[PDB]
Amino acid sequence: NMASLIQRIARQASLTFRQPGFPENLSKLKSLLTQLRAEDLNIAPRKATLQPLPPNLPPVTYMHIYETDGFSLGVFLLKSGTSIPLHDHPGMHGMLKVLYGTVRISCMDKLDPRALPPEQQFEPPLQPREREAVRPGVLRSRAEYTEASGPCILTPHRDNLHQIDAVEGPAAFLDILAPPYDPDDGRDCHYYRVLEPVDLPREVWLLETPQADDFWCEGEPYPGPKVFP
Amino acid sequence: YIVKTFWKGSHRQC
Ligand SMILES: [Cl-]
Ligand SMILES: [Co+2]
Repeated sequence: NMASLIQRIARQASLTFRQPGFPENLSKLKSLLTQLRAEDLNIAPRKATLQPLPPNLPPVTYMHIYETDGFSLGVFLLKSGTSIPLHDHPGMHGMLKVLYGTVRISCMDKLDPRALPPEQQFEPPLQPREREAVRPGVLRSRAEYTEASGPCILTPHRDNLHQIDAVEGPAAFLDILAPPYDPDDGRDCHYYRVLEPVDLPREVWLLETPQADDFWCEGEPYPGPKVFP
Repeated sequence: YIVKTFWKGSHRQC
């Protein structure tokens, strides 16, 4: 009979991400994500431990639900006080929906490339190779989102960089990426720092940076209804 | 170690 909501989300993601028809399909996908709750995935909301995080445990974990050539579908689970650092989604669309907790999502884009003015100074100061590499960007928004918020969308050309901070305890979100990342095809995940020199939208300076030493994501089992071909 | 993932690209999973 009636398929599970997560199966319906996967089915609709496949139809949307395989052009006329795209906006209507994306709207339907957003409406399905709006209805999704953590209990529909058998994920109980996680609350703070109030203990420090030991060095051998990741700050973030990921449950994979499904992927096709057109999209990837899963859940990121952030522990208290953690962040997913600022990163891009080259050539991709993304849709996320908060399942529990509160996250602060900062949304940014790279701009067109203009060079850093010679006298510009930063705190902390930049090394010479960093001064050569910094590029202009725009900070478009920075707001808090909960399960009562709508889904958040990004596209290849707008809000393509985002940072996600767990606010006042653990949080989790469902994420759809379309197409998935593919490093062997020029679609990798790059990380950035926004720099403080010495009102939104507002121009910022962006520095591409390696994955942070204290950030990584481990898989954990997905407990909810399964998506079937 | 580095793993190619659908969901975080070339990811250092450690
Ligand atoms: Cl925690
Ligand atoms: Co992302």
